Amino acid sequence: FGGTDMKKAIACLLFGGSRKRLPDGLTRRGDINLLMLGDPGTAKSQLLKFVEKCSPIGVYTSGKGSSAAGLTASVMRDPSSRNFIMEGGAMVLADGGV
Amino acid sequence: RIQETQAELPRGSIPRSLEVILRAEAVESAQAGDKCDFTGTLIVVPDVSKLSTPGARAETNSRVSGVDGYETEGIRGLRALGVRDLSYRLVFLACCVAPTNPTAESIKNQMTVKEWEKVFEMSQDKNLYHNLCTSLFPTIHGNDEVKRGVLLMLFGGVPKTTGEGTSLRGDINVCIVGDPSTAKSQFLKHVEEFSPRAVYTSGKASSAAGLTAAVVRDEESHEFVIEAGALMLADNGVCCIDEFDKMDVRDQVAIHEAMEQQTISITKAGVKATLNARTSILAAANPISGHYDRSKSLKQNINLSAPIMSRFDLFFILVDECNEVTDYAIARRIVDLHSRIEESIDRVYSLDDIRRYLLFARQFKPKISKESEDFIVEQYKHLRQRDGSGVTKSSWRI
Amino acid sequence: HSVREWVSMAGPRLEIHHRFKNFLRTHVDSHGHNVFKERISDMCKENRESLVVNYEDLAAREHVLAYFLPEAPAELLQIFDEAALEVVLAMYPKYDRITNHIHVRISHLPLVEELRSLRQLHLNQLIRTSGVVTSCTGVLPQLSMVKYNCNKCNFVLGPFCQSQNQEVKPGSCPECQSAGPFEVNMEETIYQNYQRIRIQESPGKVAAGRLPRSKDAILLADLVDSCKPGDEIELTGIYHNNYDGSLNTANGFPVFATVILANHVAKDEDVKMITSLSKDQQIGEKIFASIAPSIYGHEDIKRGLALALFGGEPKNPGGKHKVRGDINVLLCGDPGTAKSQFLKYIEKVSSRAIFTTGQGASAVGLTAYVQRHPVSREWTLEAGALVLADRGVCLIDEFDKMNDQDRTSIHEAMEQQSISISKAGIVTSLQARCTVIAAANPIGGRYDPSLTFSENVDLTEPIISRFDILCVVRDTVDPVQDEMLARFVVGSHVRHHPSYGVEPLPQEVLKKYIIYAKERVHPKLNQMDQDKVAKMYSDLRKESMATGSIPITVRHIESMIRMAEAHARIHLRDYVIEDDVNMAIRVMLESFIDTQKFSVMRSMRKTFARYLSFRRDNNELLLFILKQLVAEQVTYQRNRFGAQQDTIEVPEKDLVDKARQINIHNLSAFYDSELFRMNKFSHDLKRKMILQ
Amino acid sequence: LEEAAKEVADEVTRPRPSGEEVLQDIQVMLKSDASPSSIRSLKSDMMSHLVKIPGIIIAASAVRAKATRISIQCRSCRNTLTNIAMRPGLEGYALPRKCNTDQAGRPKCPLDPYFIMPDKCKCVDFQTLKLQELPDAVPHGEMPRHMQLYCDRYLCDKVVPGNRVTIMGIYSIKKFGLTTSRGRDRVGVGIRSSYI
Amino acid sequence: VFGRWDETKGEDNIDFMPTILSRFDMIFIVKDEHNEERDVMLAKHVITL
Ligand SMILES: Nc1ncnc2c1ncn2[C@@H]1O[C@H](COP(=O)(O)OP(=O)(O)OP(=O)(O)O)[C@@H](O)[C@H]1O
Ligand SMILES: Nc1ncnc2c1ncn2[C@@H]1O[C@H](COP(=O)(O)OP(=O)(O)O)[C@@H](O)[C@H]1O
Ligand SMILES: Nc1ncnc2c1ncn2[C@@H]1O[C@H](COP(=O)(O)OP(=O)(O)O)[C@@H](O)[C@H]1O
Ligand SMILES: [Mg+2]
Ligand SMILES: [Mg+2]
Ligand SMILES: [Zn+2]
Ligand SMILES: [Zn+2]
Repeated sequence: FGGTDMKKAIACLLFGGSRKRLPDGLTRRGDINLLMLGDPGTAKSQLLKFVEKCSPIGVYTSGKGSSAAGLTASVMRDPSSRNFIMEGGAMVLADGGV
Repeated sequence: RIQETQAELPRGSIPRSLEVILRAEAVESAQAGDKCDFTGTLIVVPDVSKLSTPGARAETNSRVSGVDGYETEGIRGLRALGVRDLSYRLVFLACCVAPTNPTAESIKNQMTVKEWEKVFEMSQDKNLYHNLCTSLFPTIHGNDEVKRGVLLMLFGGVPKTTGEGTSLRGDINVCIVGDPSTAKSQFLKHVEEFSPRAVYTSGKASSAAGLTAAVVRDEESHEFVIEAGALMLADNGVCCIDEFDKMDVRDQVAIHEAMEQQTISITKAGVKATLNARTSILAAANPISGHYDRSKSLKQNINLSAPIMSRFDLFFILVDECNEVTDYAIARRIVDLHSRIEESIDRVYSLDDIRRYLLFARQFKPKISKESEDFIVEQYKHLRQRDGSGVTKSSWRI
Repeated sequence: HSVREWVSMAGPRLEIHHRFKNFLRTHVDSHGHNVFKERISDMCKENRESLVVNYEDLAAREHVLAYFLPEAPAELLQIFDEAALEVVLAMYPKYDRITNHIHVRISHLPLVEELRSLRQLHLNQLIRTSGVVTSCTGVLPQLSMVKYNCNKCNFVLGPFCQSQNQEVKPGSCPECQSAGPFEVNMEETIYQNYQRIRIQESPGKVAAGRLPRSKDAILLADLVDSCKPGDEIELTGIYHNNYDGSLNTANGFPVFATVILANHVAKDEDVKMITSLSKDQQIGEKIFASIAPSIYGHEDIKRGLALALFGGEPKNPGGKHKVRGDINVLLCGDPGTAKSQFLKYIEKVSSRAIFTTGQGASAVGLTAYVQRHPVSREWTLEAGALVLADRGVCLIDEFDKMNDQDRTSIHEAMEQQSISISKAGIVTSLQARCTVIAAANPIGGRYDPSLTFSENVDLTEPIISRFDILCVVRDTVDPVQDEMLARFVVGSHVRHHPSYGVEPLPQEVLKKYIIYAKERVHPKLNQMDQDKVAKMYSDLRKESMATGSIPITVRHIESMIRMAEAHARIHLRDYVIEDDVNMAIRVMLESFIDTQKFSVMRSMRKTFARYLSFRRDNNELLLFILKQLVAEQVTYQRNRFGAQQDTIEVPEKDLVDKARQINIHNLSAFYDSELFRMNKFSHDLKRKMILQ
Repeated sequence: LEEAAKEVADEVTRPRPSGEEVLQDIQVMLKSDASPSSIRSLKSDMMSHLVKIPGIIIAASAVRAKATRISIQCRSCRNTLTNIAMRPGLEGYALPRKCNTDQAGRPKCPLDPYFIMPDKCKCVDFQTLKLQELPDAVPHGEMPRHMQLYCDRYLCDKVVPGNRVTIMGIYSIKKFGLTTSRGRDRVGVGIRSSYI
Repeated sequence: VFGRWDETKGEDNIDFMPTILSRFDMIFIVKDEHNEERDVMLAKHVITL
C-alpha cells in the first residue's frame, strides 16, 4: 500500500541509466543508487526482495556479507600449486544487476 | 610402553622410555597410567633405519668370485653374497607384572583379617570426620573448612539416570580463591600425593591435546590406538588444576564440555569414538587484583565464564588477617617443621589404610529416606529465604 | 579328526543335507502350526531372499548340527543354504527366474563375550557380539560369477565363483592357451552388495580405568544398509584370519589382523481416533497441558510452544509477496529456570529437529563449509544446522555467546529464508524453511524490570524483531512455588534411583495428531472480522503513542493471524472463527506488553484488561491480588522489624475493594476454589481475615 | 546409433566444400521424460543398465585428453600397427609383446619391441565430476553419499559446480587390470571402484 | 540512529558521513505517521490480501 513515488523510483532503478566512456579514457557511472531510511515496520525489506526477484540479475545481502560469502572479493595464493585464486564476493558476482 | 620414574632421574635428565611385550595370559594386565614392577628378560630385536652410515654387516664364508658378464658389482654382488646390515634395538619381554604398591564383595575378600579388623575399627569412629582432616594435612594450620570440603569431594556422591534418557551428576567440584601465601597450592599437592590416580596441571603448561585424547596409528595392524590425556588418566579420580585463570578460554570450553557431558568425543584420522571422563575437579584461582576485594561480589573478583562458574559445587575464599595472634601460631608450626624434620607429625591413620577405607567406601550407594525429603525441602526453603532484602547482599545467589 | 575335516567329505554332507531338509519340512511350532510354511509364504509374498533360523529349535530337533555349527560355520551354512533352496524351489518353481540363491541366518544364540575377550581361541568360530556402530562405507558392488575376456583372442571364459579369501586368477585361455592378461567382462558379470562397518564398545559398559576397543565387520547381500551410525547393534558372525594380507610381513613382529564376517543384525484406525479426539471440545487444553511433562509451571511458555510446533501456513500471491508461516520463539531467563530442558523436550518430540549451541565445539555447526571429512576422508559440502532442518525445527542454546559469523548466518536465514554459499569454486543458494527456537540470559546475569527487553539482552533490535513470541522467565522468591519446585526435584531424584487439563494425550498419539494436522488441515480465513481488528489496532497504536515508547506495528497483526491459523489447526477447523482470533489477540498482547518497562507495562495492563481477560479465570486474578498484598505486607515486615513474623494476615476489605476495581463482587467461590487451598490460604469469618 | 547418424549426415550433406572430404564422428545424447530415481537406489542389480539420477555438483576437474585411436612402432624393423580402437570409459590397453612379421633368413626382433607414437593418435576431451545427494532428500541424521561421473567430448563444461543437475548414464566400474591391493588395509577382496 | 526517528532533532539522526551519502542518487525518509483513519484501511488491506 502507498509509496507510488517510491515504486516509480524503484522502476527507474530497474531500468537504469546509460554508461558513457570518453575519449580521454575516463568513464562516468550509468547506474542509479538509492537509500531508504525509516522506522521499523515500514515495508522496506519486502521491496528489496521484490527487486531481487524482479531484476534479471539480483543479489540480496546484508552488512558484513552473507552466511558464507563476503561482500567484496579477496585474493589468495595456493601454496602447493602456485595459482592466484580469487573468491567471488557479493559485488563481483553481480554485473549489470541490482 | 613404560617410562622411568621421577625418583630415578639423575641431574638434568629426561626420563627413559622402554617397550614391554606381553604374551598370552599376562596380556590382560598393565593398563595405562599405572606404576608397576616388571620381571622378565632383556632381548635384542633388529631395526631397519638406524644406520644412515655403513656399519657392521654379515656375509658368507664361501670364496666365490664373479665371471665376465656377471661380475660382482654393487647390487648384484651384495645380493649374491647375502649381505645384511647388523642393526639392533633393545626390547623387554615381561613374564610377571605386579603393582608397585597394592563389587564390594571382591574388595572385602581381597583384604586380610587384620586389614578388615583395621577397616572395621576405622568404620565406627566419629573422630573419623576429625582425624581424617588432621591426617591428610598435618602441617597446614587452620582452614578446616577446606579440608572437610576436599574430603567430601574425595568420597563423592552417587550417579543416577532418569527414564527420559537424561543423566545426573554424581561428582563434586571444588574451587579455592585466596590471597597470596595462604597455603593454596598445599592442598593441591597433598591431594596429588594421597590419591593413587590424580594428575596435577598448571594453567599454561598443559595443551589442548595434553588433555582430552589423541589418536595415532597402530604399528603392525590397520587399527588405531588412543593416547589418554590428563582427564582420561584421572578417570573416576581427582584432577588438580593450579592457576586456573591462566588457562585459555577455549581450553576452559573443553573443560566445561567434559564437566557437563562427562564424555570426550573424537573425530580424527578416520576414527570416531566416545570416551568416558568421570572426573572430579579441584581448582585454584587468584583474584583479579591479586587480593580479594571485600566490597564486591564473587562474580566481580574472578575472571571466569558464567557456565563453568555455575558448574562448580563449592567455592572457598581465603583472606589473610594482618596482625592477629595466629601469626605466632603459624610460626610455631613452621619452625617445628624445620627443627623436627619428621618427629613433628601425629598422624592417626597411615595413608595406605585411608586408601583402603576409601576404596571400600566408594562402593556404597545410599538411598534418600522419606523424612530427608521434607527436611531438605524446608532447608532449601530457608536457604532461599535468606536471600531476602532484609539482610545485606551475599556473594552468591541461590 | 577336526570337525571341518569330517564336514568336508561327501557322505556326511549328503546325510546332513537330508537331515536339514527333513527338519525344514517337519518343523512345527508349540501349537502345531508349520512354522516354515507361514515363514516361506510371507517371504514369497514380498519376493525376499533371506531366511531366519533359531539356534534353539535347531538344537532341539537335530543336536549334531547345532554342536558342529560353532566350529565349522562356512561349510555348514553352505549346506543349509542348499537345503533351504531345494525346499523353497519345491514349494514354488518361479524363483529360478527371480532368485537363484537363498541365505540362511541364525537369529538367537547363547550370548558370547564382548569385544575384549576375543582371542586366539575364537578364530574360525561362530560368535555373537553387541556394540555401537561408528561408521559405514555405503553400498559397494562386489564380484560374483566373474566372466573374463581373453586379450589375444576374444573368447569369454566361463563363470568363476569369487571366494572371500583370495582373488580369482584364471590359469590360461582354453582356446589359444595364452597365460594372460585377462580383464573382466563388465556386461555379463554378476554383482553382490557389500558394506563395511566399525563397531565400538558401548561406553556405559566399560570398566573405569580402561578404554573401549573396536573391531571391523562385513555385511553382504540383504544385510547392507540395515544399520545407521551411532546405533547399538548385535551381530552373529565368524571370527576370521584366512584372508590375504592379514599377516604383517614388511616390518615388525609376525602379527595377524582379525575380521568378523556377519550374517545377522539385531537392534487407519489411528485417523478415526484422531478425529474422535478432535470431536472432544477441550482438545486444545489437552494439547497445551501435554507439552513438557517434566517441567513444572511456565504454562504460558508451553501454550506458545504448542502454536510454534503446530505452525501456520505460508502465503505467496504469485511470485511476488512471500509471507512465512513459521512462528519463531525466543526465551530469555535468569539462571536455573530450565530453559534448555524445553529445547531438549522439543528435540525429542519433533520428527525433524536439529540442536546446536553457540558457545562452541558443537556437534553440528551453524555455518556451511566445504571440507574433507575426517572419518570418511571424502570431499563434502556440509551445510549448517539451518539448511539441514528443512520443514523442521532448529534449536540454538546460549544465543548470546555466538560470534559474528553465526549471527550473520542466522540473520540471513531468518530474514531471507535462504543461505548463500560462495566457497572453493562453489556458488549455491539453499532453502532454509525452518522454525527457530532460542534461549538466552540477560546481560548482567539478572533481569531488570526497569529496563526494556532490548536493553536487558545482548542481542540487537533487528534480530529480536524477527521472533514472533518473546518469553521472559524472571526468578523471584515465592515460598510456595519454591517449595513445590523443590518437592518435584527431590521426587525426581528419589524415583530415578537404580533400585486444569483433564488428561494429557500420549506422546505417540500427540505425534500422530501433529502429523495428521500438518498434512491434512488447511484453515481458511474466509470469515475474518476486519472491523474489530482495525479498531483494536488503532486503539493500541494510539495508547502506545500516548505512553510514548515502543509503538505497535503491522507485523504483530500478521503474527496474530498466523497464531489464529495455528489455533484453527488445533481443532481441525477448516475455517477461522472468532475464538482463535481472540486467543491470538491475547497471546500477541501479552507478548507485546511484557517487553515494556514497569510504568508502561502497568498502564497498558490496566487499560487493556478487556482483551487480556479472554477465557481467563477470575480465581487466578484474585490469587494474584492476594499474592501482591501478601508480598507488600511481607516486605513491610522485613524492612521495619528486620525479620519476618510467624504469621501473615490480610483484611478481606482490601481484596473486596480491588475486586470491585476489577468489577468482581463475589468471592465465596474463590474461598471454596482449589487455588485457595493449594497456596495454603485460609479465611476466617470470626475476624473477616485471610491467613497464610 | 552413432554409425547410423554418421551415415545419415553423409547422405544429407554430400556436396560439401572441396578439401574437407573427411567425415567426422557424431556424438548422440539421450533425453527422456521418465521421472528420476533416488541415488540411494543404486545397487548391484543396476550394473551396465541405464539410470536417471538427480544431484548437486560440488567438484569438477580440469579438461584433459584421452586417446581413442593409437599407433605403435617396432624397435628394430620399424614396422607399425595402426588404427587400433580404444575402449570408451575408464579402461586401459596392453601392448603386444611379439613382432608379427614374417622374417625367414633374417634375424628376429627382440622381446617387447613396441613404442607408442604420440603424434599419430586421435584424442578427445575428458572430464571427471563429483556429485552429491540432494539436501532435500538426504535422510535425517545420515551423512550424504557421493558419486563420480565421467564426461566425454561435448558433455564437458556444460555443468558448473553448484548447479542442480539431472543426469542419465550407465553404471559401470573402472578397468585397469587385475592390480594388487595397496596400503596397510587389505580387508576388502574383489572390489572394483564404481562410477557412472 | 536512536532506533526511531526524532523529527525535532533534525540532523544527527543519520550516522553516515557526508562522503558516503554523496554517492547516493535519491534518499527517502519514512516515518510512522499518526493517522487514525489510515490504520483501518491498512488493516483491511492486509486482511484482504
Ligand atoms: N521447573 C523446573 N522443573 C524441573 N527442573 C527444573 C526446573 N527449573 C529448573 N530445573 C532444573 O534446574 C537445573 C538447571 O539446569 P538447566 O540446564 O535446566 O538450566 P538453564 O535454565 O538452561 O540455565 P543456563 O542459563 O545456565 O543455561 C536443571 O537440572 C533443571 O532440571
Ligand atoms: N503497506 C503495506 N502493505 C502490505 N503489507 C505490509 C504493509 N506494511 C507492512 N506490511 C507487512 O509488514 C511486514 C513488514 O516487515 P518488513 O518489511 O520486514 O519491515 P522492514 O522492511 O522495516 O524491516 C511485511 O511482511 C508486510 O507483509
Ligand atoms: N597456614 C599455613 N600453615 C603452614 N604453612 C603455610 C601457611 N600459609 C603459608 N604457608 C607456607 O607459605 C608457603 C605458601 O606458598 P604457596 O602455598 O605456594 O602460595 P600460593 O599457593 O598462594 O602461590 C608454603 O610454602 C607454606 O609452607
Ligand atoms: Mg600457588
Ligand atoms: Mg542451558
Ligand atoms: Zn584366448
Ligand atoms: Zn619388428
